[PDB]
Amino acid sequence: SLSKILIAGCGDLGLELARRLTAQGHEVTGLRRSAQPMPAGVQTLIADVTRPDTLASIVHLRPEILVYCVAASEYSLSYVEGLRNTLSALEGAPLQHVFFVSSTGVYGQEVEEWLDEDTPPIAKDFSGKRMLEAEALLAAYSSTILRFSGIYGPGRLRMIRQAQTPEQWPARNAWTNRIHRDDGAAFIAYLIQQRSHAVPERLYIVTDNQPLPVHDLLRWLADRQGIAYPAGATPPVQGNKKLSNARLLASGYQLIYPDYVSGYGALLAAMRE
Repeated sequence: SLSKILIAGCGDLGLELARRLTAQGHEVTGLRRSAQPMPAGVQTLIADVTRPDTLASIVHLRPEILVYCVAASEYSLSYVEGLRNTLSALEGAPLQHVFFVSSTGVYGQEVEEWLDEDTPPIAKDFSGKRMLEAEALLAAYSSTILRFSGIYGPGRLRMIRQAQTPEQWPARNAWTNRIHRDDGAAFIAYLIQQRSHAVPERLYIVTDNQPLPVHDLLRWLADRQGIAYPAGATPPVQGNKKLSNARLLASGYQLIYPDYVSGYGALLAAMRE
């Protein structure tokens, strides 16, 4: 039978993942907070991953797959706690794999280089350190850590809005890395479809094909929205890093939005009604 899936964390990524997995025939349940309204038709329960006493029901779901999105939502208190509590509460479930949504922010090194999963991350802030601490736990589990770059998509249109106001553009012209919400969800669904037969890797960077300096993205977005700014050189390109998605491409997954031109092209078209 198709694997039963528990998605812990029902933000936009978890909801889009649930939609795809349900369409493919899986039994999917989410774990959300009470202040998080759900769209009609999604199956969830309310619990608090930081409070073990609210997690006593989840083992009855008997998931074969856990997708844990909470630490990623938290990234955007300790993160490892919530994951530890959730795994402990699943003692007794027929759990075969854990997919953990992490962040490329764990790569705190700033380099004018391409980094990949072989590059050791040097965390430079509390969020990165907490994320690597949450990751570390999974060493004993059959698992895949997914370090997502910056998610964009419906309801994550900050770059589109910022592009409308060139006086508010950042002084530093750093590299930016992104993944569209629907590719992040579809890649996890793809790995779930593959898990039984093409065993997933323990770690992927989940990012699209084209990092770019933030000013190039802002100008491209400004150009397509009729936003005026002065012609001329952008600030020197410096800061952050470039992230390679070579391993994601080698899995056979096909990006829906290979680069910002495709993804932001679609979002501009949709927001216009």
